[PDB]
Amino acid sequence: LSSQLAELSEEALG
Amino acid sequence: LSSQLAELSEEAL
Amino acid sequence: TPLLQIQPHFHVEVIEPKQVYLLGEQANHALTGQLYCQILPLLNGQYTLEQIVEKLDGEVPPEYIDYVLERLAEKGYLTEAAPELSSEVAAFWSELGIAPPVAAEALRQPVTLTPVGNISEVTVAALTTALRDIGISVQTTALNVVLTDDYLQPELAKINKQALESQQTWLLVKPVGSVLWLGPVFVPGKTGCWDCLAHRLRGNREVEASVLRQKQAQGCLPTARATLPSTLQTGLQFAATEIAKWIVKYHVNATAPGTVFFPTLDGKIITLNHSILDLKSHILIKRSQCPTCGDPKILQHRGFEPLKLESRPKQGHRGTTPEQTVQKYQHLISPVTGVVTELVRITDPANPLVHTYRAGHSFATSLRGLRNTLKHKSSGKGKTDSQSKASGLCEAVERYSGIFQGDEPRKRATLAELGDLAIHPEQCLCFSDGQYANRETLNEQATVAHDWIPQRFDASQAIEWTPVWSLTEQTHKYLPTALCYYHYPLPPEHRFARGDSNGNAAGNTLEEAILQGFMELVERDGVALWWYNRLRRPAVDLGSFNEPYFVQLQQFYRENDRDLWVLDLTADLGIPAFAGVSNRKTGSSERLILGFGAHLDPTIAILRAVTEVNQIGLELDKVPDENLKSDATDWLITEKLADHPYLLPDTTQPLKTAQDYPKRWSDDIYTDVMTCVNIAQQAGLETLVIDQTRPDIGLNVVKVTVPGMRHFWSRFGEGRLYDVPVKLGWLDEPLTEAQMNPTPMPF
Amino acid sequence: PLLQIQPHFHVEVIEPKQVYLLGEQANHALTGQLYCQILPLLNGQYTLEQIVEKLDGEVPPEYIDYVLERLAEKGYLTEAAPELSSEVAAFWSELGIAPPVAAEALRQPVTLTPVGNISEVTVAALTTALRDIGISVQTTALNVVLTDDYLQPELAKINKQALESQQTWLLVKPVGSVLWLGPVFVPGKTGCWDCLAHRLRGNREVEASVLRQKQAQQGCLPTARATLPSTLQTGLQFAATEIAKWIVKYHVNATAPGTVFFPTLDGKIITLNHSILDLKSHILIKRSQCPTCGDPKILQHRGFEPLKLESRPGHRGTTPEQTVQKYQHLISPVTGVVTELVRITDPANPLVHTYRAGHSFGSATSLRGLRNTLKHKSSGKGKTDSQSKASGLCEAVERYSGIFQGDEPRKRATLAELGDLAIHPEQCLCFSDGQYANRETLNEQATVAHDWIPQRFDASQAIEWTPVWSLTEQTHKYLPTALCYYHYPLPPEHRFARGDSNGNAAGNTLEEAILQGFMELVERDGVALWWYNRLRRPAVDLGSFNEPYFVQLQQFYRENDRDLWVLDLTADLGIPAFAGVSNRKTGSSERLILGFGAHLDPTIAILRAVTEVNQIGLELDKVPDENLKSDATDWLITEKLADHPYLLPDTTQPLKTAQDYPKRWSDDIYTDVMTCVNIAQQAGLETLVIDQTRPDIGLNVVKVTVPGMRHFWSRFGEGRLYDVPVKLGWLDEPLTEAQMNPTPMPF
Ligand SMILES: Nc1ncnc2c1ncn2[C@@H]1O[C@H](COP(=O)(O)OP(=O)(O)NP(=O)(O)O)[C@@H](O)[C@H]1O
Ligand SMILES: Nc1ncnc2c1ncn2[C@@H]1O[C@H](COP(=O)(O)OP(=O)(O)NP(=O)(O)O)[C@@H](O)[C@H]1O
Ligand SMILES: [Mg+2]
Ligand SMILES: [Mg+2]
Ligand SMILES: [Mg+2]
Ligand SMILES: [Mg+2]
Ligand SMILES: [Zn+2]
Ligand SMILES: [Zn+2]
Repeated sequence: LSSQLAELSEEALG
Repeated sequence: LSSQLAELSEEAL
Repeated sequence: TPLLQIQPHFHVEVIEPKQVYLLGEQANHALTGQLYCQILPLLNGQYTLEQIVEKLDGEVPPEYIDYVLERLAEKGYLTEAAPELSSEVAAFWSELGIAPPVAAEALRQPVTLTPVGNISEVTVAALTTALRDIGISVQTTALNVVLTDDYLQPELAKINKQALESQQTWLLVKPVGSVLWLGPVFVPGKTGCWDCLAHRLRGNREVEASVLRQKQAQGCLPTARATLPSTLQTGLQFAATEIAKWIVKYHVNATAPGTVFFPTLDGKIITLNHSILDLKSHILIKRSQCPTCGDPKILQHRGFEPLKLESRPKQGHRGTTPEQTVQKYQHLISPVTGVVTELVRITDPANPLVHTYRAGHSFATSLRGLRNTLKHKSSGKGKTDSQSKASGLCEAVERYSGIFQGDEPRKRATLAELGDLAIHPEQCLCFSDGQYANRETLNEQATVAHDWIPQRFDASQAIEWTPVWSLTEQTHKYLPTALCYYHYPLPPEHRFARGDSNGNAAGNTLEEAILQGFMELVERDGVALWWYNRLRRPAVDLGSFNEPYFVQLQQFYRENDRDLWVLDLTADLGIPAFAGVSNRKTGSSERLILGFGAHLDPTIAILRAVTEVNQIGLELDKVPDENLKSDATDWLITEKLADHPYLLPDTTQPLKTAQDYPKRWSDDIYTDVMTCVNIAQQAGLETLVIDQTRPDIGLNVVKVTVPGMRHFWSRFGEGRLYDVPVKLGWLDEPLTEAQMNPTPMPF
Repeated sequence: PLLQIQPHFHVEVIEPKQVYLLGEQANHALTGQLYCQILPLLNGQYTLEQIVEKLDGEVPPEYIDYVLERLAEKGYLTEAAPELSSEVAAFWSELGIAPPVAAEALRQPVTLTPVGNISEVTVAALTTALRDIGISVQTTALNVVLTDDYLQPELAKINKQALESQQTWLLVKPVGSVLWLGPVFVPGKTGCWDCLAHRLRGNREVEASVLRQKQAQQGCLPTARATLPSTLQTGLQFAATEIAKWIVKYHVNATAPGTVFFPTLDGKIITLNHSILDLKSHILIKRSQCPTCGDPKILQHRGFEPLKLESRPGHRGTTPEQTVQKYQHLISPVTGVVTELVRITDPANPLVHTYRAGHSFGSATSLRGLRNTLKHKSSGKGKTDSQSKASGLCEAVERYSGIFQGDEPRKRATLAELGDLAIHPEQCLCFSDGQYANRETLNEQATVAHDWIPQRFDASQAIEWTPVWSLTEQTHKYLPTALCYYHYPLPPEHRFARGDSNGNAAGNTLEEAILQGFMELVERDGVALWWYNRLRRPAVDLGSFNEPYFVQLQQFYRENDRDLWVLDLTADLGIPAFAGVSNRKTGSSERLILGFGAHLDPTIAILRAVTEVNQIGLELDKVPDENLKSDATDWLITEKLADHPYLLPDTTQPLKTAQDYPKRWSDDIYTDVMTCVNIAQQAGLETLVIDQTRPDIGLNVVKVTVPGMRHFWSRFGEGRLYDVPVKLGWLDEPLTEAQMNPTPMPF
């Protein structure tokens, strides 16, 4: 898919 | 010194 | 349609090129990707999905958007706003992980309030207001909230039973007084009940317990007097918050299980002290034993069923570490729900050699009877802080587990109708006939309290007999219950025994405990022989053992005005047993102090002895002579080493060394136990075990008894105290009762 | 006038001679028959003259005074206050404060100042809560600040004014899921708000970072969104109780200085988490160097003053438990420096002890950089539980003390003008001219981040130099400040260094810390000579040392699918240095892990090494190879023993033993240091020390530097890395740069 959809990432910080 | 008054003591449990 | 918003607790901050940070009070998150920076600023809950397209239409396709919101929904950053809730409220539940609309449904369940005791209807309403202001209907249920001025109000019993019968969950709160009590949430068939809590409370409210005894001779009392309207409102509001948390958790864990976990008050008590400012969590254990909700016949059955032992490989001979043992029994340390009031390191941490701890548990019909308790605090012994802490905790659990609760295994009978299965209490006590004759006179002149001489046992009277397991004969014998457990109530005219702590021991397993118990007996027996026959014993060469600790500790005493030595007390059982002795060189008083111990491993046995010296001795050294509050005051101040030449070592004999103490231990604690019972057998002694373990406690506790073996208290009946020394050639002929040491063993 | 016994006591009378005084926090027993007669007239409903009348023909009034006097003497007695209710009276008496005094104290007024987004209604509610307990607000002896965040910039101004005005004031955050309460600032006595703030900025690196990122695209963020009206009210009311307590304590203290003891929020911050439910007390330290209230100019002076060492007789001067105790207060995520200190390993393991310590340094200007901070945390290493705890705590404090604050000893100059005393950074870094030429290409492709190569030093540029102390030559030298502290900000076109942790160490005394630092240097130097030359070293017979931990530990690994051996890295200094190595015998990967350690005592040296193998490798074996986010991930998964023969011991050489390592240590730590400096001198090396200690911390922290000695990172400059192996006969001829180990040391 679009790189814009591939780059999506959600992470928590500890 | 008296008895009634002597026996008086106070203490923390 | 519904507004779309990112979780309300999160504060949105866009860092334009690629990142957007979701900052929260307890958690922070970071998102990556252009689309987020473009799309998220519209997820503040002011746009509908139909509305969102137009603003960015021509910039982002709709299909794209859906995928973005799709991934946001899956991963739980995305929610729909709830009209019923304010933004601040919505933020509270979403921060727990609960989408606002689920909470709105959750809060909808009503609640009932019930005042009990001296709680005002005004105060009830005050809570009603507090609860209502966060969206909780209150019925004239899913939860009953009880307000008390004291957790031991008799009215609570009736409620608890009502809860149990109707399977009704409920909550207890005490907002008045200087200590807020919040919780627990009782869940019938799941958590503990009030009675389970009450059983622990009654034990931890000792003065009150006696004062209620003294008074009714000639249910609870109001300690809750200190109350500000602020500390009152603080408790009620705090209660409301927690009530809401219970409702909402209960709702979501069913509606959406495993997605969100935060702690509620279930099976927990929270105490907030308004005066000194300290919050403490207390754990309520469900008692399989209690009459109100469990099965009180549990201990009854266990006692009358055979003891079953089993192999316990070792890994300092125990089956677990102290750090571990403490861990799984920390929760027992609590003056509210717990059996141990506190666990404090009494000694300086900058000392690497001496580690002593302090423990609690309060157990009286009188003030003078009251004074002795509150002074009886269990204490920790160790070579390490870890062990001292583990011992201090486990000794406390030990004493508690031995206290007669009323559910113990028993049956009423006479010595006659039991026959050879029964054991006469004189076999265990070993009081001489003269002591029994001059009872009152002797007990009147009481240098020491533990030397109390009980009434004669009247064989004609029917008493309560508790089954004990004999390891020698592998079957059930019987002792009078009065000997098995602490504070068994006897009639005033048949006070033939006070249960003692001799041979009582805790452990991570039964076999581990039985071993320590058995060894406690050998310890006392050897001391008894030595002390009362006033024998001269050989010193031990501490250096000959591959354990530096001994000679280091020696140097520590030496640098603190004290000499330290160890005598060999090993008697006819051959088990290594010692006594540590220390005196102050300089000053008004010698301050003689003693420590004993016995173990198959002589290294450990000595270690036990020398540590018993530390706990008793070094701390009291600080004090000037006058102030000593100890029971051993008259001993510590007056007595001399020169008056007690049996204390210092015999220079006639050679020093004992590590090679003088053969090895009889194995890699298995069970084998060690069975080795012990055999040693007793060789000496014509029977080894008996009563299991004092309490299901709600877990930690194993037992009382070991070996009828005939001597206690180190002033007991001069015929037996081992006289014969064993002659049998060992330590004496050429037995001493007479009159010749026995008139000075009692003060520790 | 009217007389009562302390109103927080329920008074119970046991008829013959006993009266029990029952409090919530305490209990008392009164002995005496007269006490029973009099005390029911001490409820606060009777006057002396009415007292004496009631008993006329019962007690002598002359006697009564003797009771009253003695009750007053012992302090169970007070004059009742008509102003207050019994409950309110009871509260203050339970704190040990008389009712008439309390009433007088509460008459005092206060100011409330909101800041940030606190509602006027919120201020009204607090005002009301204060009113309801009898406190009034002036629209002073105390100023109460309401905030939504402790770093709201307006607080800086309120603080300076308070300092110049000598205004005592209180801070409170009642909004948000976490109630912050306190401290009470008392200018000239208390910690500063700015000195609190200094701690806080560091603890919120993520939040602090976001603003930096925000300014680049171009002082606090409002996260206090989660708020129930019950939590809000819980915080205002709670605060009101504490406000009163301060007022009352303050009032009395003026009249009778030091007479009251119950705690106040003076210098404390209380955090009550509403969501997870936990209350913690956070101690605020007054920073001697606080620009706002302290003297920031201190650290400058001390840097340019000589270093005075004075003798101090596991050599660590005091117990780990003692070191922990006194420096515990730094373990707070608010006022503290260490975020936490948690046991990572199972307590049931008496061999492996590893503590995680939360850590707070990060200047990351990007998310990627933010990932790396938070990731990297200091850690605890020990043979025992207690030792590991101190290590983790002291290591965390070690790093913080190193972070460049901006008040470090400095002066701006160039190498030429400083000259002889100046020291050139390439003497320390020891990079090759090839490395410096291929920075961008080499740095661009690296498996390890610490192998970064700085831009070359530009001697023409003025820089800030920090005065270091030379122990060899006993005078001041100078290094670029960029090497002496962490995160020194350098221009983008002159990033000639990144301050590393090599040589850094903490200690209870300077000499202790310097000693550990020197050994850290020797450790690294040893590893460098071994690793990058790929030398074949001898193993160490761990049984030849009178310490079983090694042998037991080895067995542990076997049971956990591993081998553990130790190599000798002792180089030309002759200081015992070792490498612990271990490989897994099964699994998907071999998981090679390393640990290093140096000490004058070779037993300690080996112990350091092997414990650093536990610290690193053991926790990870629990993880499948696909979850590893360690920096040494690639190493752990793909690398193999066969490919690195310099890891396993050379069977050509004999095993080292305890007798191969001469004793060069004494009974003095100062003497040990002076030995190390002279061992370094005979090798032609100068020994330098910078005191990184912080007055607001206490625990000594230093960075030792010995120019020429190698780091175990990939730094192939000319010097010892090439020469030392030849001088010892480990090689016949020096290796070339092209022959050095292409694989970086991964840990
Ligand atoms: N590591 C441990 N694990 C389990 N139980 C333990 C442990 N250490 C001690 N205990 C228990 O705690 C008690 C230890 O007391 P101890 O330190 O040996 O003093 P003591 O001399 O036996 N009692 P006393 O003679 O009356 O002062 C016994 O009940 C043991 O069973
Ligand atoms: N009892 C103690 N008193 C003072 N400081 C201590 C104590 N124990 C450990 N430390 C400190 O904590 C560290 C102990 O050694 P260690 O934990 O191995 O550090 P390290 O090897 O420098 N860490 P690393 O750089 O990852 O190898 C040093 O920084 C010491 O200064
Ligand atoms: Mg015992
Ligand atoms: Mg004992
Ligand atoms: Mg280090
Ligand atoms: Mg190291
Ligand atoms: Zn129950
Ligand atoms: Zn300051």
